[PDB]
Amino acid sequence: MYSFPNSFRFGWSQAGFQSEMGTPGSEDLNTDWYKWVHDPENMAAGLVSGDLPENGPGYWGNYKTFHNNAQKMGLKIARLNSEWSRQFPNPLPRPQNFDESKQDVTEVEINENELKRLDEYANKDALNHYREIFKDLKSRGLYFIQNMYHWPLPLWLHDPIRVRRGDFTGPSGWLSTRTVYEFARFSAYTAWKFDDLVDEYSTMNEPNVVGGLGYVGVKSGFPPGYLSFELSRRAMYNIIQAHARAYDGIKSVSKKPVGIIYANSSFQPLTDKDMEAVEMAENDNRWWFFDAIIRGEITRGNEKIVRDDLKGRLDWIGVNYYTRTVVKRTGKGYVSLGGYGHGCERNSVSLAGLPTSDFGWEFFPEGLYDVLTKYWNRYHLYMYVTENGIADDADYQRPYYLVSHVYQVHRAINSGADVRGYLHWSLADNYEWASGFSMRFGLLKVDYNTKRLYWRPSSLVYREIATNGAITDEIEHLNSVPPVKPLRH
Amino acid sequence: MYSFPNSFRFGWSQAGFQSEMGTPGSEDLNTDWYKWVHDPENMAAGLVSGDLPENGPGYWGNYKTFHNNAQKMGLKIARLNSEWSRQFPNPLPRPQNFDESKQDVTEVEINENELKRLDEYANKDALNHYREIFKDLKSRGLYFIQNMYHWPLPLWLHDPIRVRRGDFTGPSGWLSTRTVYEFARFSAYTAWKFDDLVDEYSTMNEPNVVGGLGYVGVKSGFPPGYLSFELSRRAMYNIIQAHARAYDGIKSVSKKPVGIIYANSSFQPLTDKDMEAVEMAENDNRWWFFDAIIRGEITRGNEKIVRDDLKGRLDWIGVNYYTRTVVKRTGKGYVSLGGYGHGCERNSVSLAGLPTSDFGWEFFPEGLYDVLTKYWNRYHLYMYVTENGIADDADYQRPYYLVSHVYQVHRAINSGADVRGYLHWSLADNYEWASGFSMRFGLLKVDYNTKRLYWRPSSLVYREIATNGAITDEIEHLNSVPPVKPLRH
Amino acid sequence: MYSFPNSFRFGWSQAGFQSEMGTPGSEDLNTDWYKWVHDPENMAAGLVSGDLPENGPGYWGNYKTFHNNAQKMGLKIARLNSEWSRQFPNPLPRPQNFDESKQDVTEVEINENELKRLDEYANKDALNHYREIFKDLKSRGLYFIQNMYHWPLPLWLHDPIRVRRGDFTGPSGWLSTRTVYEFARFSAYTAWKFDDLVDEYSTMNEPNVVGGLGYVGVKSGFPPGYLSFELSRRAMYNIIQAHARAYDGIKSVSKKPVGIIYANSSFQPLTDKDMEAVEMAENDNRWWFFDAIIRGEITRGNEKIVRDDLKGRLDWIGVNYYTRTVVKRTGKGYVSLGGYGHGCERNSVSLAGLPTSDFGWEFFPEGLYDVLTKYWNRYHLYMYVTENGIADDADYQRPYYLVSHVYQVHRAINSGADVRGYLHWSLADNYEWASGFSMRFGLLKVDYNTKRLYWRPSSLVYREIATNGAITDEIEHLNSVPPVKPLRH
Amino acid sequence: MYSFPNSFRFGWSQAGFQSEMGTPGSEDLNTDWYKWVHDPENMAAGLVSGDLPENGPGYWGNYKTFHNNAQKMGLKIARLNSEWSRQFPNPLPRPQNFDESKQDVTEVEINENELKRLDEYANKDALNHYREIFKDLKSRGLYFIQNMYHWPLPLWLHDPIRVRRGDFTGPSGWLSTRTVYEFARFSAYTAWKFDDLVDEYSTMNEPNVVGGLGYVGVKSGFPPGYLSFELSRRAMYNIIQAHARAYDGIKSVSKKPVGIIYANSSFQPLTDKDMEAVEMAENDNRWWFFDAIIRGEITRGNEKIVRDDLKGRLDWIGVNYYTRTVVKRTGKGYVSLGGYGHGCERNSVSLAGLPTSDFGWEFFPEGLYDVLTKYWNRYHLYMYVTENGIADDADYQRPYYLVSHVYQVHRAINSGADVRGYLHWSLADNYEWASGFSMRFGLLKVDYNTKRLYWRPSSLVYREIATNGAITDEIEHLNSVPPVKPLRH
Repeated sequence: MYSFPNSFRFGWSQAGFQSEMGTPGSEDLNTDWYKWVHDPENMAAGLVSGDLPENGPGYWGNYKTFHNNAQKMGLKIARLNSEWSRQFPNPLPRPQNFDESKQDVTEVEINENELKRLDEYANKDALNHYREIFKDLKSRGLYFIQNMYHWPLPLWLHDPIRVRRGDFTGPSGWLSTRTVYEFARFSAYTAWKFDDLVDEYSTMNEPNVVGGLGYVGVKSGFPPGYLSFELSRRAMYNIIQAHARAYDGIKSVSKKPVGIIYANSSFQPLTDKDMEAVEMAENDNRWWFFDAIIRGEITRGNEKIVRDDLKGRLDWIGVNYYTRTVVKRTGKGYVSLGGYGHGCERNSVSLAGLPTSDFGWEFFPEGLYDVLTKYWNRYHLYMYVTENGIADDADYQRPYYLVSHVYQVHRAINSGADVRGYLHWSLADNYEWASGFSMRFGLLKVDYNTKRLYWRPSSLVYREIATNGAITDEIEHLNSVPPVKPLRH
Repeated sequence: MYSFPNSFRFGWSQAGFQSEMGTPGSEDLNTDWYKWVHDPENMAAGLVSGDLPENGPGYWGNYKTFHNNAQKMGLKIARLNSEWSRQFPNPLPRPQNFDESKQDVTEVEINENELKRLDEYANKDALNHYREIFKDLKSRGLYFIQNMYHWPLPLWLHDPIRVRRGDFTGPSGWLSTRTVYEFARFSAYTAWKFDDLVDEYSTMNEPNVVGGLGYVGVKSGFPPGYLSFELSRRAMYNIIQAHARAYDGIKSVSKKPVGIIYANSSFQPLTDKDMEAVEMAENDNRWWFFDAIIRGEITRGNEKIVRDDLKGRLDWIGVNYYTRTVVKRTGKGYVSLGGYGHGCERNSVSLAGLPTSDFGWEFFPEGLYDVLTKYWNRYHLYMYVTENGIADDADYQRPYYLVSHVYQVHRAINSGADVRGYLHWSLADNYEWASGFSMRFGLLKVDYNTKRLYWRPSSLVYREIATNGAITDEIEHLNSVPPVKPLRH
Repeated sequence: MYSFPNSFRFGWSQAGFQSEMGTPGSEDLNTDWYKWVHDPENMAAGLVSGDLPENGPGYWGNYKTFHNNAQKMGLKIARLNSEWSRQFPNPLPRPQNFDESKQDVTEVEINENELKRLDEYANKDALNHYREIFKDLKSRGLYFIQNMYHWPLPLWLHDPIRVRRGDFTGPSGWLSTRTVYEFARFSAYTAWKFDDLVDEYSTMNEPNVVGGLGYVGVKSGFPPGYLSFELSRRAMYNIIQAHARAYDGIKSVSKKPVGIIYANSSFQPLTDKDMEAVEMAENDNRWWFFDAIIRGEITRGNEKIVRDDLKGRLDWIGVNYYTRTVVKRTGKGYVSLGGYGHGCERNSVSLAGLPTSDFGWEFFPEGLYDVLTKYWNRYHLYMYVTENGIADDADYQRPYYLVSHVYQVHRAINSGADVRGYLHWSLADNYEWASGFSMRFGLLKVDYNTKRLYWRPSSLVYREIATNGAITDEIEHLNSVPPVKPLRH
Repeated sequence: MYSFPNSFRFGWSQAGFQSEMGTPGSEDLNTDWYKWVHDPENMAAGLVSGDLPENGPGYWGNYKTFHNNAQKMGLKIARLNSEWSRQFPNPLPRPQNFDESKQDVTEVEINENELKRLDEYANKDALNHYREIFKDLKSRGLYFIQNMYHWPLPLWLHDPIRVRRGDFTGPSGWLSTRTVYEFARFSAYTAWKFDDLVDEYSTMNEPNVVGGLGYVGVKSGFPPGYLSFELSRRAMYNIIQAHARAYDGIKSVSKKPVGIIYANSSFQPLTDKDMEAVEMAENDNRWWFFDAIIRGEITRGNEKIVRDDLKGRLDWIGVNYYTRTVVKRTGKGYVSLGGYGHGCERNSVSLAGLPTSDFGWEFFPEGLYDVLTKYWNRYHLYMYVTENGIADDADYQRPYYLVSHVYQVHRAINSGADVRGYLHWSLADNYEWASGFSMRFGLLKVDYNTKRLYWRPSSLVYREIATNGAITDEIEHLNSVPPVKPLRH
């Protein structure tokens, strides 16, 4: 049988922007993302689906129903985030004792007096409502991982349209150290007010996707959608500093563990002679970032420095895994291959013959074992599988996907990796950014009209796993690939 | 919400030949079906799959595991049958006072003395084992419907190969009134020995398929596989008498309800101008048979008669429903159309765009409401949905199929139809006659190697229904058609 | 480039029963096949499609249109057959000096006097019409291969329904040596009257399918449809004698070449360790038959004899190839595998990923090279590819199928095999026996309403090949597998 | 039968950038498009396929082979374009007495002296080579339509990367009246040097796609890929002036007809109550542009004006049609619907059940009739179907697509529309802009390795049409929808 450690917890992850809106009074118009998906030109260009967040699941108002269902499903841990924009919707006076021309931000002064003054600008209603949501979460015995940032930035810090047009004279988001500075303070502020409810903290969610899709993969429809290798590096550099500064800010107010959540992929060799391509890919997509916030090894400009203000700023690693990424060696570097991992046809099969989701992502459980063990053997920091799921409205593949990946986590634990939990990507369907509501990742189906929640069969399977703290014998057969004969090719 | 009457029971149906064998010591070689699927010529011709019953689920030895799982699933009723061949594997002496040339069998003398003498020929081991299986079933609080016949006939009463070759000088099964005579006695015998364990009786299962596929739809690979419209009528005539005589035999020993289980289909009009074709189909496939055993109206030779010995021989009706049958008025009468109901492509879509099972059967829940109400408004006899299910190894459609048809039963009850239960076709996969083991109808998947049982997600859904005696709000969304976009076309 | 020998001819094959009827006055009701496809029970059982020959292409009346199109397509050879039933629709007096109980038919006396008397029973109208059709064929410069038999037998020699019912007291077709006797005389008669128009003769078409599907593969819907391994052997034994006797009969009246047309398949090993299974399959499906009519080695009863009256009765071999047959070694024998060759899903892909036709036959050109070379290396008799084609109404695969197989014939010639021609299976769509008109093999599409013919693109491709006597550079790319991405899976 | 007017010509269209390169010495690196598809960031973002023009069909060196094949196919007309960049690869001195700040360009002085001086900057080698290509075209009796511009702009007039980055201080292509000015001169220059070879002129190809995809549909990967409704209008305004000025320039040197080629779509109503949506779409996508260059009615800034310098600048209309565009009325205006026309899944079926191409475009022949008649009834200017084709490497649908649309042209002529020719989009496969070489529109398949050309079956069908100047009876059946059952869904 496949039983998990006694302290191991099964739960779910969720994002504010993707799930909060939907109920009357929940509208939040002050984020770059909100403006971004409402933009006429982005819609016309098809960069965004046309669906609007205002028509979401309504977690902001129906959180009790969400939590109650999670409880009935036997979940014991949850990771959510606070929307910076709801806390500080209005512009903060330009901070002094700060030079924006300075490339590095080695420290941000945070003390009670600063927090007290910052508190005067905060939206108490939003702050109080969050406390209510989290109190309900905790009163139900659920372990709580508080994440500080999940993509949207308050508009007074980033006007995505301005930047998309090539105008860099306004709020430029992660392109400005002003954002780094304010994020550190913001993180400290939240921890200062919610520490009594939080068990573990996370500074941000998938920072690599933010800078990657925002400035390079512009067809993905992510803000500011300005194509530039150089600005992408600047964004990633600043987000790395932001993390470190946020880590110190939180630690000034709390003793709780502080980690980060990253977007992962299992790099697989097309051929047995592509092993070196894998390592290269792992360095460019994984190691460089973590060696920076753990080893303090970073590269600003064209020199390989080691910043002490960055070294050791991490207590745990949040692993977000969905599928693999096949690569091939090409003289100089390497290349990712279409028809595998994230680059497949929707509701079809990959070049390898494995079923793909409604999003066109290939079914590849083993990849999760690879990533977990890889992270463990390199840094030996404990971790949580903070995200794992599948866009599958019909629920044809989710049962197999759920059981298979949970099994891989079990396998990684037996190899010695310290994995303390598994959080399925979402309890209920939500807003899939540029893709809209059509991509449904929930264990619970959402009727966007009534906002009513339904239990997909896989949620009943998950209840068995959470409830028994193991993959029971009766559902072991689901640790396999969804049969492709009955599915679309 | 969709709640069922307090006395309403949810369970499953199962056949001896399809599920019993598989464990050591369970072999039963004395049936026409056993010889039929082992026949070299039938295999060569592809009339039978090649799979053998001896390699089945092993219910004969693992019944306790079956029953325990049904209990855990919240099931409260079960319908099984005893294999005539196991009870009387050896030839019984030709009955005296019996004229096989006589066309009608208006009565069979059954009294304790006859039963006592019959008992001397019975296989006590098989009889005792059945009692153990049924005692275990009852000790678990499950209501029990005892069916007397489910297709296989003991070899001493029918050599299928002989008949298939055109030789009618040997045991000819339902072509001989000798079979009718012995069946009545057999039924009385079983009721005489198991009445203390039985709640309700059924004489036979799908007699229409036996005579229909056996003598007309010969490509189906059913014994004796001899093509003849005339012999098909003779077979159906005798099976009708057998039912009536078996009904009287059982009633001589019991006061319990005695019904019959029939293979049904919902006849749908291709066009709004095919209404008359539907009625014609219903008369030729349904009404003629039941008007015979209920109204006593039958037609022998070419004369329309009314036999008093046939009138009123039925207490309840067992409805076996899987899909619809579309018909059109044509040159002469009417015609069934391929590309609909049972005549579709496997793992595809029908001409109407509805998903088809691994068996090529079209998804059509409404048809069940049609059949139930049709039966009710004509005879007003209470009934059980004795069979409903789908060949779906992957379990992609079963969740939708299960909830949708259960909903239709609820809808029929609200129309006033007296339906007392729903028995899903099989708890676990089994031997699908000429098709072999490839067609898996179970809520539980069977590993034919280890004989181990696994819970498909739909069995977890069924547990919710059985346990709550209703389609709970959380799974209501399953009362819909399986999305076809992700499925094969 | 791929050019063929100067004397090599490109043309087509066609059958009387499949193409003749369709025009007024062409009805031929005196064959076992005609009665067979009109039989009410066969239709009800689904053994036959329900389509009727009377509604065919109408070659009997529109032959000139057929021939003219073949001419425009550059074809220079044609193989057709005369329908025995049209010549002798009425029963002939039983032979005086013939003992039907005798197992062997080592000789049939044929002399001018016999022919003169036989001629008195012949239908001169049918005979004269055939002469007109063939004269038109020859006047157009087309080489002519005259085939004597293509399945249907006159009713006075075979009542298929009687036999199907197990009654062997009437005309039993190939189960009677009377049929063998009459066939020899018939063949001699036709050669005696058409020798001036014929270039080369063929005794029969696919005798192996006749005996194989008629008495073993009964689900195929071929007469008499009586399942019996033993009677299948008797049928094949008699058909073998019939061939030999027909060969001698023709040779008594002609000096022209006399061969036979056989149904072939390329036996492929599932694994590299199934080589012995291939040889076994080749012996049971090919060699046994030809070693009989060439080497005179046959097996009657259970002894391996060598009949001198059978030895050397063959001048050339007609190869009918459509697809492969994958086999695996099992126990002491072997087994054909579904999902390959003829046993695939319609309009899909095989287990090997190769596209399948409207008939469910797998695309496998190489198999033709295998069969041609196999035959050559064993007997060294020259041959014609008398049949090759595909059921493809849309014409999506025919272009690739045509060019690919023609290429394989070129490849076999370069290996040294003496192949003198390629006859595509049919100029125009026709009646596919039990399958009806739905399976369209024509280069020309037939509108069964108007009987009008249309040129599918592949017929334009074929014109290039015939016209240039080679696969021109411009169409070489068609020597490949039809792309499967755009096709159905 | 469907015969065309005696003067009606069948041929093909082709673009320089898409077909010229491929042979050694044919490289043209001086265009915005060349730089655009070689850009590292565009490749990384996936805006461009990664395929490079340098690896094309090689028309620049193999034109004789192209022309010879067109001749063999019976084609009698061809429309090609000269690449501005090849003629004037180097920067021309700024125009004195020209004010770039001026919004309108009502006239450009063109006289022999100006042309003489311009000629000194021209690349004689390229000019001479073009003359050779065109002389070969004419010596084969092919009617010749000379198009002046087909998207790529010389780099000294447009640096797409600069603009994409938001920098508008450099060569801005159609955003600068300098480009308009130079285009008029360029057009006059070419006509001045090639008039003896030209039969009819076209100023530009699909100007609407240039401005539309270049500044609005940025996900299409077209230069400069800068999202801006406003700059899109400016670009279209300038391109409209450019046309008018080019028309006058050419007319100063020639008496030949001068038209324009536009990208068309047939706007279809989703419902019978969406008729007004169609008209609105037609105004926004068609009428506004043509009323400008024909009626002189244009709107600069926001002022609706009527410029006499624009009025009457058109002799004929080039219709480029591929598929429909379904629209629905929506309160204010209207909306195009995905799942129809250009917005479908690749190698699938549309929401209407019609087959889609390798490019995801829906099969809709009728739309061509709609567009032709619409244009005729409004302006009564004769036209040519300058483009019609399908991305179909396998050639499964092209035969039906070709015959069906040609039939629609015949139908439009019988309605009274003056259509003088049909030019299938490309003789051979070529570079599909941002999509690369994967989208193959050719009647002839190109092996990009050997640069060898192959005849797809549809080219044989086209030869029948061109050769007979009509859809012959034998191929009439192709005037239908490609069967979807065998195709992918």
